[PDB]
Amino acid sequence: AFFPTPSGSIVTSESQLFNKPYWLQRAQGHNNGICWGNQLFVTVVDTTRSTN
Amino acid sequence: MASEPYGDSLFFFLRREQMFVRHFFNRAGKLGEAVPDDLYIKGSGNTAVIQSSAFFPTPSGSIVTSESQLFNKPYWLQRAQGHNNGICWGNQLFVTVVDTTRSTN
Amino acid sequence: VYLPPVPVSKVVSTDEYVSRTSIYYYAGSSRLLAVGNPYFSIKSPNNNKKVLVPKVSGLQYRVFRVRLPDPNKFGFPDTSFYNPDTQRLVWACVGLEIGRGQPLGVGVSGHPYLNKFDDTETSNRYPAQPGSDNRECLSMDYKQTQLCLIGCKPPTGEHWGKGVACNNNAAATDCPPLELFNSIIEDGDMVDTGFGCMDFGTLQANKSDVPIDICNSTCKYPDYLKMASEPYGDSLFFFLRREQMFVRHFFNRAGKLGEAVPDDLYIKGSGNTAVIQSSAFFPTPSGSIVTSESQLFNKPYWLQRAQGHNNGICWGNQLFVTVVDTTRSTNMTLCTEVTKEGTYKNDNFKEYVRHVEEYDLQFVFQLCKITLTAEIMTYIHTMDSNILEDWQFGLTPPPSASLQDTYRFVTSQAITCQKTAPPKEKEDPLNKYTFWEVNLKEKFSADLDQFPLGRKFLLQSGL
Amino acid sequence: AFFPTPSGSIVTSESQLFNKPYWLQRAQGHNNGICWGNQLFVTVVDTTRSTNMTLCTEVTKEGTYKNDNFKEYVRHVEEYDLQFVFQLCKITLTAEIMTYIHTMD
Amino acid sequence: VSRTSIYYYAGSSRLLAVGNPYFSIKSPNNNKKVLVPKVSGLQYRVFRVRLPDPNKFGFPDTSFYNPDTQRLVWACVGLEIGRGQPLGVGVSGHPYLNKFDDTETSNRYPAQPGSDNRECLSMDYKQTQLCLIGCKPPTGEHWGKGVACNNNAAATD
Amino acid sequence: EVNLKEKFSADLDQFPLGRKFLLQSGL
Repeated sequence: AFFPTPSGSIVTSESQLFNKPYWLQRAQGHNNGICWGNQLFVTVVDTTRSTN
Repeated sequence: MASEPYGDSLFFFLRREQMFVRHFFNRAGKLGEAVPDDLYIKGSGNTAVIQSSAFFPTPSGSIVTSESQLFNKPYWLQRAQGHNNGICWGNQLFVTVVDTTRSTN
Repeated sequence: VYLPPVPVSKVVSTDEYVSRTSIYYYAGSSRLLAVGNPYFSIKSPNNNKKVLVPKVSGLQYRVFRVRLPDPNKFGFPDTSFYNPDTQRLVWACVGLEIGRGQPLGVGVSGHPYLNKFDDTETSNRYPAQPGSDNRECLSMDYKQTQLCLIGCKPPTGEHWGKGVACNNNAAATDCPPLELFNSIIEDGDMVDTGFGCMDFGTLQANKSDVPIDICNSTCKYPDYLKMASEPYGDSLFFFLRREQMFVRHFFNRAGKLGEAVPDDLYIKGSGNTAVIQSSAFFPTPSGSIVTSESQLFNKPYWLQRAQGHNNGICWGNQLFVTVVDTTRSTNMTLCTEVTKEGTYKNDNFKEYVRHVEEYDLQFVFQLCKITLTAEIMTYIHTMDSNILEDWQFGLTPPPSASLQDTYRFVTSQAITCQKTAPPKEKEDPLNKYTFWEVNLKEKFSADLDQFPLGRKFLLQSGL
Repeated sequence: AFFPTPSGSIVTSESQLFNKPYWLQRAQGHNNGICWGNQLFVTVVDTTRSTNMTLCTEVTKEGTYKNDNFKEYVRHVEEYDLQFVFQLCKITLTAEIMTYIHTMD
Repeated sequence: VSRTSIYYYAGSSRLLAVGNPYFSIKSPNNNKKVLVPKVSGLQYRVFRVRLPDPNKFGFPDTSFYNPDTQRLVWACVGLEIGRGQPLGVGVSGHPYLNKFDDTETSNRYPAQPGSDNRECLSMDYKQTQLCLIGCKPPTGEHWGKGVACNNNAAATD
Repeated sequence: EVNLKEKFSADLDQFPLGRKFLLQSGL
C-alpha cells in the first residue's frame, strides 16, 4: 500500500499568471460577455504566495 | 507501420517521453556468463569471491508540467502522412491513448 | 624589394564540371539488427577464434558501409540525354533518414573492482584506514551523446597514448610521454565517456579505473579540426552533434602519489596527520534526463550545400554513415532456473544479461553526368587513380619517361642484391578494417512515392 | 563564519561560444577593427573541457593486488586553434592626421 | 581610414600544450627550470598574434596606392576559435582544507575538542566562458592588501 | 606567442573559413 509525497519545483516570476490585463475578445461560450442579473463570480486560487 | 504499402494504420501520431535514473542496484544469484580472467587482477582476503556483476537501474520520471501536455486541444488533419487522406473504410476507427501523467493512486 | 610567392594548383568545386539532371531514385535498406552481450565478448573454449556470443553495446561507433550499383551498367530505355562515349555517370546524394526503433532508457554498467578509496564530498576524517587491498564494487553511468556523419571516405579519429621518450636527463622523474595519433574509426572501438580520449591498454597497470567494457579498448573521438581542413572535402558532407554531462559524486584514488605535492604550499601536519592522503581525485559522470525533443533521428535531412568542395558527389560508389547513440541503450536481464521448487534460495537461478541495438536506413539519390574532356581528365587523376581506372576506359603511363637512367642491372641477381620487391596492388587499403556492411545493389527503385521518403521529398521540392 | 562550496551544472553542447564564426560589423569602441602596430590580443577562458586523466605505471608484476606497487600521475592537455580573415586599408596621410596619430602613441 | 576590397585569409597551425594541472614541478638542485609545466583549464590563455607588415609585403599589383603619401594597415573582419576535446568537467581539491563541521542539517552540540581538524575535500568550479579581442592587452582587477593607516588605535587588525 | 608571420594566402576559397565568408558577402 504505497503512496508518494508530492513537492513543487522552483516557483519563478516569469511563469506568473496574475498582475496582468486580460482583454476578452471572444469567449468560448455563446454568452459573449453579457452578465445577466448583474453579477460575476471570479474564482482565484494561488499557491505561489502561501507563506506561513 | 509507416512503410506499409497502403498506409492504413496511421493518420496522425505524436509522442513525448522522458526518464532519468534515481538509484542503481545489483542482483543476487549465480552469474551465468562469468567474467573472463584477462581483464583484471585477482586478490585474497575480503576479495575472495568476485561479486555479482549484474547491475540494473531504476527509472524515476521527472516533473509533470501542464505547459507541455498533448490532450484537450483540437487537431485538424490537413494532410495525413500515408496515402489514405483520412478516409476510413468499413465504418470504424481506432484511437489509442497512453497517458501516465494523470495516474494518481 | 618583394614579389608574390609562387602559383600553386587550386582545387575547384563540383558545381562547374559535374552537371545534374532530374532523375531521382529512392533506395533503402531493411531492418538491420544485432543481439549480443553488453560488456565483454564471450569466447568459445575449444576454438579460441570463433566468437560464440558477440559484443555489442550502445557506446560503440556503428560505422556502416553502404554499397551502390555501378550506374554505368544501367540499360536505360532512352539514352537520349547523353552520348555514351564522351560522358560518364555518377551518383549524388540528396537525402537521408537514419531511423531507430527501440524505446528510451539510459543504460548503466560498472566494474567489480573499481579503485575507490574513500568519499571526498562531506566527510573524510583522520587517520586513514589501514589495509593493503581496499577495492569495492561500484557502478557509474555514461555521458549522453549523439552524432551523425556521412561522407565518401571513412572518418578519422584521434587518441592519446604512450610514446617515444627522450635522452638522458639526470633529474628526470619516471613519467610516460604522450603523443597525439591518428587512425581510421572501425566498428566497436568505444567512444569517450568523460575520462578523456586516451588509450587504456598501455597506460594502466592496475587495470582498475573504468568499467569492464572499456578496460582494454582505446576510446577514440572524432577529429573535427583535421577533417574539415582537407581541400578536397571528401570526408565530411554533413555532421550533427549534441552532448551533455554533469558530476554526481567525487572519488579519490589509492596508491603512491607518483608526484609529490611540494612542501611550500601547506602547513605541515602532526598528531593524527603524520601521513598525507592522495590528491588524485576522479569524478563520476552521470548524464541527465533524455527528452523526446532533443533527438536527432527519424527526421529527414536534405542537403543542398555540403561544408566542403564536394557538393554531394560520391566517387567510388560507397558512402560511410556513422551513428553513436546512448539514449537507447537499455540492458535487459534473463533468468532461466535450474530446478522447479516452492522455496527461494539464491543458488537455483542463473542470470545472463543481454542487449539489443538495431537500426534502419533510407536514401534518395540523383543521377549526374560528367562531361569528360581534356582539361578534366588530368584533374581527376591528380585527385585519385582508382576513379580513372574503374570506369574501364583506360590506364595511365605514369611518367612520360624519367631523367635518370637508374642503373638497371639485368644480369639477374648474384652480386649486390638490390630491392627486388615483386609488387601487388592489394586492391584497397580499406580491407583491413571491419565495417558493418549493407548492400543496396538489389534495392533501387525509380518510382518514389510508394515509399516513405518519396512522399516527403515530393512536397519539399514542390513537384 | 561560513563559506559555501560552489558547483557547476549541466554543461550542454548548445550553449557554447566556440567553433562558429563571428563577423565584426561595428565594434563598440571607436575603431572598427584597425590594429595599429600589427598585433592582436585574443583571450580565451574555458572550463567546460577541463577534464583530468589518470596515468598509472607499475614497478613489480604479480598475481595479487596490493596498493604498494603502482604509481599514479595526473596529467591534462588543452588543444587549440585559430583562424582569421583580414582586409586592407589605406590611410590618406595629410598634415592634420600626423598629429592625430602622434598624440595617440 | 578608407577601405578596399582585398581580403586575406591567415590561419594558424593548431597548438597543443600538455602538463600537470595543479602545480608545476621544478627539478631539484637547479630550481631555475621546470620539468612539467603547470597547465590547467582555469587559466587564461592570452595569445598574441603577429601580422606581417603590409609595407614589406608581396603585393601582385601595387597600382592601387600611391606609396609616397599613403600607408597600409590590417583590419580584422572575421574570426573563429576552434577547440577540440571531450566535454568533461574537472575536479580539484586540497588535502588539508580547513573544514570544521557540517552546517546544513545537524550540528547538535557540546563543543568538539582537538587541535587540528583539517580534512581532504574536493569541489569543482563555476563553469565560465569568455572571448575578447583587442589591440592592447586586456586589463583586469583584483583586491589585495593595503596601507594599514598607522593611526587611531585600530582595535580590529 | 603564436606566429602568423608567413601563413597568409590571397586565395580565400581553399580554407575552412574562406568558404563561409564568401557566402556571407552575397558573392
